[PDB]
Order: sequence, then C-alpha cells, then structure tokens
Amino acid sequence: VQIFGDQVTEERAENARLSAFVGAIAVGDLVKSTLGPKGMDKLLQSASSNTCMVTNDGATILKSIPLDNPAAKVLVNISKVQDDEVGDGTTSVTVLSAELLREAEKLIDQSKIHPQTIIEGYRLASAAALDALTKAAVDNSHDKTMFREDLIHIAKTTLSSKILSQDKDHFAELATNAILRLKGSTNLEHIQIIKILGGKLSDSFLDEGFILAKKFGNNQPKRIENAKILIANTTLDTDKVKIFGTKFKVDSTAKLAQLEKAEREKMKNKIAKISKFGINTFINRQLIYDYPEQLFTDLGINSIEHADFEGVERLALVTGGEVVSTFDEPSKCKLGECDVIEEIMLGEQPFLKFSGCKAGEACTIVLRGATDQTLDEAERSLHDALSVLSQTTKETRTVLGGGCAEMVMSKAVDTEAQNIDGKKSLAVEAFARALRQLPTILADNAGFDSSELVSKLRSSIYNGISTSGLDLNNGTIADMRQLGIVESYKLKRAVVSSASEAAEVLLRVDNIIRARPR
Amino acid sequence: VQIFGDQVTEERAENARLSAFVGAIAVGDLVKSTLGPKGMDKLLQSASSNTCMVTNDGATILKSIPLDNPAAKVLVNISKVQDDEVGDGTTSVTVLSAELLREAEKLIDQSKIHPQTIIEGYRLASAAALDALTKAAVDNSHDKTMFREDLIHIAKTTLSSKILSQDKDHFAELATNAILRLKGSTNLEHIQIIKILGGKLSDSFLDEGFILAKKFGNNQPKRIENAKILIANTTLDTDKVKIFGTKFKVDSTAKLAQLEKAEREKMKNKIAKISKFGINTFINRQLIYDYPEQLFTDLGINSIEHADFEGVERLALVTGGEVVSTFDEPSKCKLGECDVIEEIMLGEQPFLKFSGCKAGEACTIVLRGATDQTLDEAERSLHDALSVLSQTTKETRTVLGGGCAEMVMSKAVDTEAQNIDGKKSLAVEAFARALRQLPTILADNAGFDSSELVSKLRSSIYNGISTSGLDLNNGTIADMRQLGIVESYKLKRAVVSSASEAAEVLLRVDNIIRARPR
Amino acid sequence: VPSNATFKNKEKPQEVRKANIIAARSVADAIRTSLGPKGMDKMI
Amino acid sequence: EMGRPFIIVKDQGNKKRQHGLEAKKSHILAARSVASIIKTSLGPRGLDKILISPDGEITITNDGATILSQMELDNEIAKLLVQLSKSQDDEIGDGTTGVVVLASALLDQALELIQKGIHPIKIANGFDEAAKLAISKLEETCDDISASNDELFRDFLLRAAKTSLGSKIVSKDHDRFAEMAVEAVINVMDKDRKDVDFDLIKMQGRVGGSISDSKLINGVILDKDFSHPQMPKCVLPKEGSDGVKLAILTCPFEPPKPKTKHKLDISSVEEYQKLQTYEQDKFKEMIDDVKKAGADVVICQWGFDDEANHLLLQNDLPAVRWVGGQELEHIAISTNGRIVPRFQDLSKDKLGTCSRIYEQEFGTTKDRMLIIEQSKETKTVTCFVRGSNKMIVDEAERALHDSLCVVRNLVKDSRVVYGGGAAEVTMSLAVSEEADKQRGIDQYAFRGFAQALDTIPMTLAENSGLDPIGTLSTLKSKQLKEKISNIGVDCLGYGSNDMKELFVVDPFIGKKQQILLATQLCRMILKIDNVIISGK
Ligand SMILES: Nc1ncnc2c1ncn2[C@@H]1O[C@H](COP(=O)(O)OP(=O)(O)O)[C@@H](O)[C@H]1O
Ligand SMILES: Nc1ncnc2c1ncn2[C@@H]1O[C@H](COP(=O)(O)OP(=O)(O)O)[C@@H](O)[C@H]1O
Ligand SMILES: Nc1ncnc2c1ncn2[C@@H]1O[C@H](COP(=O)(O)OP(=O)(O)O)[C@@H](O)[C@H]1O
Ligand SMILES: [Mg+2]
Ligand SMILES: [Mg+2]
Ligand SMILES: [Mg+2]
Repeated sequence: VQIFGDQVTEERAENARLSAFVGAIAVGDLVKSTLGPKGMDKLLQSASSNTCMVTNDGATILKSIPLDNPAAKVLVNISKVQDDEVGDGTTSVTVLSAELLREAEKLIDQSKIHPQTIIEGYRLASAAALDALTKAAVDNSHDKTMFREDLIHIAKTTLSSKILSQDKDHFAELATNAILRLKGSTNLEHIQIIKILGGKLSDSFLDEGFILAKKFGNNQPKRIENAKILIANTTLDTDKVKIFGTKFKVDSTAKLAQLEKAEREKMKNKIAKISKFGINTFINRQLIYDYPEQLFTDLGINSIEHADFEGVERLALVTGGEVVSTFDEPSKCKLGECDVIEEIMLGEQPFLKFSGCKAGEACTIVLRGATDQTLDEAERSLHDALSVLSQTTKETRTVLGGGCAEMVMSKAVDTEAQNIDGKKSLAVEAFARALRQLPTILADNAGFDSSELVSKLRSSIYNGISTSGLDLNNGTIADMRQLGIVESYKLKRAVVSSASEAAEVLLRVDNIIRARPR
Repeated sequence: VQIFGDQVTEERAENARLSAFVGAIAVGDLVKSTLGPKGMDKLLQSASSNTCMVTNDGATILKSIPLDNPAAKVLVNISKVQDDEVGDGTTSVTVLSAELLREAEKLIDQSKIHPQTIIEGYRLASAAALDALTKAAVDNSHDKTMFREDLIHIAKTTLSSKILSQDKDHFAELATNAILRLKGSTNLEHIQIIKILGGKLSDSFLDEGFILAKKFGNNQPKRIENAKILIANTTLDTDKVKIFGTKFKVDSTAKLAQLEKAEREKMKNKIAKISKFGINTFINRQLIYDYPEQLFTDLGINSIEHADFEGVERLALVTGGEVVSTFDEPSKCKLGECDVIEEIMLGEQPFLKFSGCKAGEACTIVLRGATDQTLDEAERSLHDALSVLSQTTKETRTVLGGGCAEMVMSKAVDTEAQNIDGKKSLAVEAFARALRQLPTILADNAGFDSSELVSKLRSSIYNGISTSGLDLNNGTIADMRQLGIVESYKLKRAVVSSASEAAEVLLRVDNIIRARPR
Repeated sequence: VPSNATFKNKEKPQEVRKANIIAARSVADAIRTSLGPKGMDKMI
Repeated sequence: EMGRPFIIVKDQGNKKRQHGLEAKKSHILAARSVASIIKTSLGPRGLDKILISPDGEITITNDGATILSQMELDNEIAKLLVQLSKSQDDEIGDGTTGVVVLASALLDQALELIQKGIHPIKIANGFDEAAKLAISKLEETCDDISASNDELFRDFLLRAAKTSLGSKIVSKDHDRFAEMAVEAVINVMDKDRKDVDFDLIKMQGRVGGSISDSKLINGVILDKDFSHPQMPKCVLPKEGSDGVKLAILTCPFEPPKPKTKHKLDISSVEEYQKLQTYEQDKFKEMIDDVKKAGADVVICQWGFDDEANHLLLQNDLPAVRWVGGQELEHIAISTNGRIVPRFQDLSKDKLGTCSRIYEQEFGTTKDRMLIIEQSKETKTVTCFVRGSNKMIVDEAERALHDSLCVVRNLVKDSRVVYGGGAAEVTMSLAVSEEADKQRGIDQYAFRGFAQALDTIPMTLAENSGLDPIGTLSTLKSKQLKEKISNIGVDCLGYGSNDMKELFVVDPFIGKKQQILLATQLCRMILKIDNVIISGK
C-alpha cells in the first residue's frame, strides 16, 4: 500500500541501483577531462551575481555545482575531505571511485555475483595493493641534497596539470625554497598570497624576508636603517579601563577638564612606556587613533595599523620576537632586527617589503598575472603544491609517479588473483582493471593511443623491471627516474584507501528514500 | 545564431550517441526476460478502454508500448519486419541487435574505434557467419519420414517458449498435420482459429473438415448425409440489376403487381436452375433473405447465409469443389462432395461439423483455454509455430539450436579474425562476443551460471564435437540430436541478417534532429 | 593508414571553444570602433 | 515621434531590422551552424543523421537535401541553403553536401575580407571570374572516354556506381548494386548513347527480407492479388505461342450504360424479361470477345463484377481489380502493348507480350504483390529492393536514385573527372597563381576562393582522422612537382593517393555545378544589408 506520503520518491532494487551507478558515471565523466597534464580546465558559471570561477581541482568543481543525486553527494564529500587531508589528488579519487563502480556494474550484471562477494574481493585486493605500494616506496631525508631534489620533482609533478605547467621549472624553485624555510613547521597559514594585476605568469619572484600590504602613518619617514620591530596586540585606541561600569560623576567642570587631562596623560604614559625599549617601528592589531600617531613622530617610531590575526603570527615568526602587550619588564622579550624597512610598489598598491631578518619561518608568494581567474587558479595550484610538499616533510616515504604506481600495485593484485578460489577472484581482477583505467585516461587526454601504451606498459613491467612509465610528451615508454617524476606515499595511499571506501558505501545500497524538501 | 525554430531539440555531441545507445539498451533489457523456455510472460496496460493484452512476442509488445526515441523505432521496425517475414525470432533480433550496440559502446568509449571500422568488421564477420550455416545445415528432403520428424522437433522448439511448454507434446502432432494437410501452401490465412473459452488446455483438436461459425437459418436439418456443396458469391437475393438508372413507368397498380411477380418469377426461375444440379446443400456469402430461403425447403436443399469472403476460400479448398455462378451451364461447372454434415455445440455458440471430405487442402483449429487472455496467447503461439513450419517446406534445410548455432558461427568468426591483422580484429571479436550472450541470457532466465556453463560449451565445440549444446531442464551439456530440437535455415539466416543490419543503422548516427510535434 | 590509434569523441569542447571565440570577437567589434585618433566615444 | 504614434508599416512593433556589421555576422554564423551539421556528414567516413517529422515518422538520412528539407528552421539564410541542396538534388542528384559545405567555405573566407573593408560586389565579382577560370582550366585537363568501345564504357559506369553507392546505405552489397545499377541502364538506353529517358525507371521499395534477397526483374509491381484466388498462382504460357498475350482495359465489366444520368423505363413485364436477357447476353458477349482475342491475363482499371469473375475462372483467365491509371502507363511500355478502350476495338495486334506471371508471399500475411518478368531486353526496368527496416529500404531508394542519376550524367558525352579531393586542389593552386600577376584590389578575393576550395579535402581529413595540414601539404607539393592532376585524398586507405588505381570517378558536370551554385548563392547573400523579419 502507500507507506511514505505525497511527493516522496522511492526506489526498490532496480531503480535504486543503476541510479547511483549512472550518477557515478555522471560525476566521473565531468572530471575525466581535468585529469593529467594535457587536461582542459572547466569553467563554472554561478546562478547568482554573475560570478565565474576558472578551476581545475575536482573538489572545487564539485563544491560549486549543485547535485541533488544522493550517490553524487558521496563523491562531493570525499573530494572535500581529500582536499582537507592532502590538498592534491581529489580528481583521482572521483575517477577511481567511478570506474570501480563501472566495473562492479558489469560484475553484477554479466557474471551475476553478489555485492557482498565483490567487497570481499576488494578487501583482499586493496590489502595486496597497499602492501605493494609500501614495498615499492623508497626512503628519503638522509641526504638533504636528495631531499631537495625530490621536492623539486614533486612540485613539477603537481603543477604539471595546473596552469603553471609551462613555468614549473621556475615555480619549482619558488615552491621548494619556501618549504625549507619553514624549519619543519607544517602549517599553511604562514604563507601569504598577494594578488597583483599585471605582468605575465613567469614574473613571480622569490621574496627575501616578508612582504605584506600595509602602509605607514601620516607623518612617518620612508626609510629607517636597522629598525627594531615590535608587535602589540594592544589597544592604543581609546582604551577605557576595562572595569566596564565606570562612569564619571561630575560636580563641576573644572575637574572634568583635568579629568580629560588625565586621560591624555594616561595614554601619554603608555606611549612613554613604549619608548623605554627604544623601538623603531610599532605594529598594532587594530586601528590606531591620531593622538598615539602624533606621539610616534618626535620619538622616531614607525606605525603600522589594522593587522590581521594571521598577519601577527606571519610577521612575528619572521621577526623572531614575541607578541608583547604589558610592556612592563624590559628584560625579557628580546626583539629581532631588520635591515631594509623600505616599502615598494607592485601595481597600484604599495606593499611594505622587509629584508634581512633573523628567521624566515613565514614566507609570502608574490604572483603576477593578467586575469583574476588566472590568479585564483594560481592560488589553488600552489596551495595544492605547498600542501603536498609540506606534508612530505613529516611523511618521508615517496613513490614513483607517471602511472607506474597504478600498474605496479595491480601486479601484486593480479598475482594474488589466481590463488583465491570462488567468484570473488573476478572482483579481485575488477579492482586491477580499475587501477589500469587511470593510465588509460592519461593517454586519452593527451590525444595518443591508449591501448598500445597500456599494453606496452603492462607487458614491460611484468618482465621484471619496475621503473618504466608513460611519457606523454613523446608518446612512448620511458624511464621515470630520468624525467624525475615522483609523488608522495601518503597521497596514493589516501587515494586507494578513499576509493576503496567510496565503492564500499555505494555498493551496499538497495533502496532510496528521498523525503520531501523544505 | 539559432537557425532552428522554437522547441527544437538537437544533440550534436556525445550525448546523441549515449541517448541512442541507452535507448536500445532499454529496449534490449525489456525483452531479456521473454527469451527462452523459462522466460516470463509480460503484461500490457492499454491507455484506451482498459483493454489489456498478454503477449510474449517482442513485436506485439514493442508496437503496443509508446517510445519517443528514434533509436526505439528501429528496434520496433526490425521486429515488425521479422514478425511479418518469418513470424518467429523477433526477440532474438531485438536482444542481439541491442547487444551488438552494447558491445560496440565500449569500443567507441574505451578503445576509441572509428564507427566505420566497427561496421567494416561486422561485414566480414557476418559473411563468415552465414558461411558457417552453409556447411552446418542438413537437407532432409530425400525422405518424407525424416522430414515428418523434423517438423515435430521444430514444433517442440517454437512452442516451448510460449505458455504451451507442457502441452507441446500434443500440439506438435496437431501442428505438423496441418502442414502436411496444406501440402506446401505457405499461406497462413487458410487456417481458421476458432476461439473458445473454457475447458482444459489439452482439449484442443483438429477435425478433418471446415468448421463454420454460424448455423442454419430457419428449418433446415442438422444431420444429413451425402450432401453436394455448391458455393456462390451471388447476390442471389432481390436482384438489383447492374444499371441503377432502371425504372418502371407504371400506368396502373395492377400492372405493378405483375412486375413484382416478375421479380419473384425470375428468382423462382433462378432457384429452379439451382435444382438442376441435384444438390442437397447451397452456400452463399451474402446474407439470404426470406423469399429465396423458402424455395429451398421444397427442393430439400440446405442453406447457409452470411459467410465471409476469406472463409469462402477456405470453404472451397476443404470441400474441393469450385465456386459457381451464372448457373445456365451446369456441365462445365464443378462442385464438391462430402460424406456427412452435422451441427454441434462447443460452449454456447453452435457450429457446423464437416467430416469425410475428398480434398484436404486446408483445415481449422479449435482451441480451448481458461481465459481470453490465455486463448490469445495460444493463438499467437500456433501462428508463430505454423509460420516457421510453413516456410520449412519451401526451405527444407535446418540448423541445430540450443546454443550450438550461435557458437559454430563464433568458431568460424574467431578463425577469420587472425587473417585480418590490424585494428579491425577487435571489431570482429566484438561481433563474436555478442553471439556468446544469446546462450548467456538463455541460461540467466533459468537461474544458472553465466560464466561456467558457457565456458563448458566453449571447450566442447573446439575439441571436435559440433553437436553439443545447452540443456536447461538439468543444467548441463547434452547432445542435440537425442533431445530433438532444431530450427529452420531461413530463421537463423533472418535473425543474423536482421540483427547485423540493425547494428549498421544506429552506428552511423552523429546527430539527432527533433522537430516540433504536430 | 586510416582507422587507427584514435577516434576523437566528445566534440562539445570544440563547439564550446568556437562559441567562446565568436562571443569574444563580437564584444571586440564594439570596442574596435574606438581605436586610434579617428575613433569615437561611448556613452553607457 | 513628437508624442503622436509614429507608425509606417503594418505590425510595426512585431517585425525588427538589422544592419551594419551585425547583419553580416548573423549570416555567416548561420551558415557555420548549418555547415557543422554537413561537415561531419560528408565523405565516405560520414555518419547519417536522424530526423524526426512532426507526425512521429523518422528518416535516417545522410543526403544534405533530405536533411535540410525535413528541418524546421527560422533563419532565412539557412532556408536559402535548404533550396540550394534541393536544387542540386533535383537536376544532377549528386553533391548536395558539397554545395552546402562549399558555399559556407566561400562565406567563411568572405568574413575575413569584410573585416578588411572590401566592398561585397568586388568580392562577388572575384568569385565569378575565379569560378569561370577554374571551369575553363578543368575543361581542358579532363579526358574524353567516347573513343573507347562499349566494353570499357561499362567499366566507367562501374567506377562511378561504386563511388555513388559508397558513403551511403547498402555498402555491404555495393558491388552487386553497381552491377545492378549498370544492368538497369543496359536494358533502357538509346542506340546512339544519348538522351536516355529517366522516367521509364521508377523507384519501388518493399519493407521485408534482407538486402541479399534483392534482384533484377523487368516488369511491373502491383500491390494486389488476382480476383477470386482459386486458380493456380503461377500461370504459364501455352506450348506453342508468341507469349501470354497480355490484355489491358480501361472499361469495367458491366452492361454499357450512358455517362450521363439516364432513366430506363420498363412499362411491361415482357420488357422486364428482355432486360434480364440483355443483362446476361452482355456478360456472355463480353467473355466471348476476350476469348476470341486469345488473351490469358486481363488488366482492368475501374474494376469488375462478381458475375464475370466466375466467367473468368472457368476459361482459365486470371484478372485483377483497382489498377490505377499510372500503373497502366507502366504496363503498356513494359510489355510493348496498346491499351484498347473497349471490346469492339479489341484486336490481337494491341495485346502485349511478357514471359510469365507469378506471385509469392514474402512472409506470413503482409500482402500479395504481383510480379512480372520479361524474356528479353525491353524499355522498362523496375528495381526490386528489399530491406530489413522501413528506414533502410527508404534510404536505399534515394541512394539508388542518386546512383542512376550519376550514370545519367555520364550518358552525356565527354563529361568525366577524377574526384576524391583532386578536383578541389587542382582548381585551387591555379587561382592563387593567377592572383600573383592579376593582383589589383581583388588579390585577396582569389586567395579566399583558393582557400575555400581546399576545405573539402580538410573535411575529408577530419572524418578520416588524418592530419589536415600534412595532407594538404603533400597534395599541394605533389601538384606543383608533377602536372598529373588525378591524385586526391586516400580516404579508404588503400595507399595510392592516385585516383586511377582506386577506380573512383565523378561526373564533370556535377563537379563544376558545385562552385556555380556555391558562388551564385554567395553573390546573393553578400548583397543583403537590411534584414526585416516578422513574428510568427
Ligand atoms: N609530467 C608528467 N608526466 C607523466 N604523468 C604525469 C605527469 N604529471 C602528472 N602525471 C600523472 O597525473 C596523475 C594525476 O596527477 P594529479 O597531480 O593528481 O592531478 P589532479 O591534481 O588533477 O588529480 C598522476 O597519477 C601522475 O602519474
Ligand atoms: N527444452 C529445451 N532444451 C534446450 N533448449 C531449448 C529448449 N526449449 C527452448 N530452447 C531454446 O530456447 C530458444 C527459444 O527461442 P524463442 O523464444 O523461440 O525466440 P523468439 O521468441 O525470439 O522466436 C531456442 O533457440 C531453443 O534453442
Ligand atoms: N570510395 C571512395 N573513395 C574515395 N573518395 C570517395 C569515395 N566515395 C566518395 N568519395 C568522395 O567523397 C566526397 C563527398 O561525397 P558524398 O558527400 O558522399 O556525396 P554527396 O555529396 O552526393 O552526398 C566526394 O568528393 C567523393 O570524391
Ligand atoms: Mg595535482
Ligand atoms: Mg520464439
Ligand atoms: Mg554522393
């Protein structure tokens, strides 16, 4: 009978299944063109405010596009968390998750195997794949020169698909030099992205020290040699006194004029407390009123106001000092030193450029381009590069790229496919064909024949060698160690683990219950 | 610049092939359950007057269901031609032509084969396919007893798919006798299928004579013997002369009494000429009025009225006489003979039974069933059974079925794929793998394995045994000559040619143009 | 020679790139008149 | 305005206008929208297109005229291209797709020249001088085939027959359709090999069977059975006789009545019995007239009577009813007979002659279709085409119609040229050579037509999947190296860019008609400045 209500779509075991698989096909065909170095970027047009967005990342493509399909929402969420974990490889999760379901659609229809039996093949196949992925890795970080070279290769492999593919030889130095300056600290908040219109893509230059978009006061000078930097999370504004609930009872206005004299004398004594250190600049988090601003003139102190919360830590780590608010004891809180405090102009906005600091634990990537859509792509491209290289510092193991990681994992899966009895061995081989489909797609986006290079790569690796890969520039098999293509071990581990869990969730479905929308 | 008018749906991209390919897959999957002996019947709900229809043939199903896809019309039209040409194998064309497009889908997407290469392989693959049937056929024309046994086994094969799978042992003798009755007349219109609801399904029979749907008019007897049959298509009732401009210039009504008497005198004179033959039964297609009906009583002649013109052809051939008009010359004219005539009752409607006729060039079949729906299914059955057996007389060559016909084609098709080295070999292999699916769905409908059971049939034929096939009652390989199932050469030639040419249609599309509905 | 090594599916990117080019050139035709000393002014 | 309603033409607010450069961009882009439909269809590696009429019926076609004919359009520029393809289809019947792609190629190259500021009349005059110059060159380079005997002249039709069948439906049996197409013209032809009548051969399709079942039969196709089917279906001739003695009649079997409305008054019983005698004697006299004439099979236009059918069965005389007058025009020419109006003028000299009459089923219950065959060469051939689908046999009709039209062009003397992209490139390099000394203001006009002709080879490069620039570079360098101009694009990959080895031939009259209709339409579209269109 009718059990749900009006305007409620229900499906049962032939409409429920084949609606998620066609949704997995629908979400996978979109991100098929974005995979690889020769991939085309997708343009997203918003429904409101005529906001356009040029982006190559599969997560950002799925963030903006609305998708009412429940099966596609699983692919939307797994690309979100994959961007949260590593930052790169979200497209490979969506492609590998869709092709695993594309293969499983045939095993359910053609071979007539239960869904639970397909998962049991994927559990053993995924275990054999990760064991081969663990053994195929190589140690690093024992020699800093090799660790420097591998980060350059990882930056080249990451930016090969983004808009920086042509200038990756120059941006690889910019990407890897900033990470080594972190001194092991894994955090992306210490890197600023300043948007500048004009120039070309290769005009991005490496900055010595730290640069930000702020300005001096009204009366401050242009240049001060060997300036001492201080950072105040203070209120140099109308301080009030903090026992909110203070009011001023006044019997006559004679003492009220002397009361206002005490307020000016209160802040004068506070600025006099600043001058005991003998600093040359003063950085405040919030706005500085004019009366503090005039007092820094005769004392020879620079003033910078309205600093962001991230900018405090980003500037303090480069300075080396600590944020001070009390200003009571001059013994502790040793401040840094900067040689050149002179500002420069890049475009129509002046920026305060620093140089010759104690430490460079925070950095700033200056970018140049034509359109803001390209700068947004430049931001997302290097954010994925810096995110992968930053996690490579903590996780040392890496694995060869260029499609060799997919085929070398499928070798152990195919080896373990023969000794497994029952119908799940076909599902173990279906997992192998899913790994083979990634380099099949890399040849399709490049416009070369896919069946020949996959057949040559597959026959070559079974001979005994395990260093061969796809060279899409020449269109043939080549040595990946010569070209210098390598990726992190946690990236491909997260992709295979996320794709295995992606197929597992959607394969354990039998009914769809879509309640009424609000 | 939108050159087209308003509401003009055009698809000039990959969605056009996807929309055309998914339409055939939907039509293909719709008929997968109707194939084989264990197939399930389907139910049709009409939109006008709630007139239901139960039918297993794909031609009646696809013609009844509405489908707006242009690809669906090709599957509808190829099934209509197969239903009109042979009368059997329509679902095989629908499922094979859809599977050829299904197998051709992955070549377009995965392997990226040109559409002109896929059809070019199907040309050479279809040529080798028909050549396999040239050598695999057997001519049983030299002996009538073996040909009599061949019509049994063909009736066993055709009737097993419908609801008469249990009663096919009894109707196989009924079907083959009707063909030996017609002695080569392949016209299916010479068999009257009288529909009777009620009674057991096995109560059908085949009387040696022609059974009328009507009875005697007023007083003519039921039981007679040694009756001479005379057939006329003559008005023979209130003769309106060939020119309608005739009139009577009547000067007095007494003379008009003579004119109406003269109309009775010529009619009395015409019936007097009927008595010169010395007959006891007279049959006319026009409905007989009262005045000529009365004159047959004194002469001792029986009268039957309102016979249909299609029944006069059957009536003349069972009786063996000739239709006589212009009765002045009884010498040149011919009349039939019969031993006994008797009126019977099967249910509520009475019928006239003829038995002991000289000529046996036609017959009538009386069916019995629980519902009009079962009776309809039954009817549609014997029509498909008698249609194949009727064409078996003119095409004596036969082919063994049960998965052996599709596999011996694939044995020759796979042999020719090696001598055409290049990219065309994948297309010919796709044509081979499409033929493997017909015994697969035949195994899936009975609830057996799709891979292992087909694999045993694969190995059995290449060992050098071209008589192995599937046996569905036990689920194992058995000999086809002992079981006794065989099809005609025209059937297997038709479905291979129809399914092959049907694949050529929807592989050359690259655009779908939809104008406005009217 | 023919029927080998590829087949160009998904020609909609080619159709989309043509639509973007003619869309950009059609906007450029309105801006083209304002070039040089003999150009004209635009009121919006 | 000055406040009053300023109206000039009726329905002022409904219709619009368009002028300036924006009117031109609407024209060229409208041609590119139609050219993209035709560009992926042209050549042997093309793809049909599927059309849907408003009545639900579909037609799977790949001939530019039938596509554009059943296409509901709004833009007038495409509607002129609809008529241009129909113009090529009616007269020549070859190159519809070409005329369309080629006219767009002239229009696409004209877009760049309009940007430079060339007046459209100088553009149109440039293509007119270039078109006649290319026709004047191609008329000199092509060779004549009339010097060869009839045995080799049959092979030239097989060269063009295989060219026309390919790129279309029934590619599977195209070797037999070429022989069947050539065999149709061997029967129907003039002794001087000139001005053959095309109306003698009509098209007839049958929904059923397979393509292999099609064969040649010299006769008429009637969609009806014999009257009162008790006789044997297949009637044979006598032992000694000239033939079956076919008889045709445009008079129904009835008593003779006036054509005007009449009133036959019978004022007596004696006159009423004479009417019965008059009724019977007319049918008796009628069957005796055709009996003495020796006819075996009788064809009646306006049908007949139950009473004569029996009289027809006893005398072993098959007959038919409801035969339309158009079919009787086809029966008299095939069997070489004269249609008698009445029985009084019946004579043995007017009766036709044919080999045999028979009928088959084609299946279960479809319909009984009559078949006639001749024992020798006659002036009538009826193609008996079968098909597994209604769209297959429908496309096979217009495909075979174009095949007979291509052979009809070769009946004209000294009109042969080797196609395959060779005719386009060989006419292109000479136009660029003339521009080097005929520079003037129209130097870029010749370069536009030179680049527009080369697009059809590039269209074949896209469908075949080869590199266009490498193809045109090799063909252009080969034409400059050697003056032999029968090398073209090797579409089917048999090696040999040369075209004599691959047995391909196009009509010369068809090829020059491509640039004529393309240039003549481009001269018209470039004249349009104001575009006034009204609302539906
Ligand atoms: N220069 C290159 N040469 C060959 N293959 C490459 C190259 N750069 C990247 N790849 C391949 O592209 C695949 C996906 O790259 P990735 O950076 O993850 O793209 P996305 O970020 O869009 O997922 C990897 O598996 C890798 O093998
Ligand atoms: N008892 C049986 N044993 C083995 N095979 C059978 C048996 N009954 C039917 N079949 C197979 O099933 C098929 C039924 O085909 P059918 O349903 O008649 O096709 P269509 O309905 O399209 O004419 C035949 O090819 C036959 O070989
Ligand atoms: N078998 C073939 N080999 C080489 N070229 C061919 C072949 N068939 C057709 N062509 C070429 O394809 C071009 C387009 O022909 P097509 O578009 O099929 O004819 P139409 O325009 O009359 O429909 C012609 O110029 C012809 O030279
Ligand atoms: Mg990446
Ligand atoms: Mg059947
Ligand atoms: Mg043509």
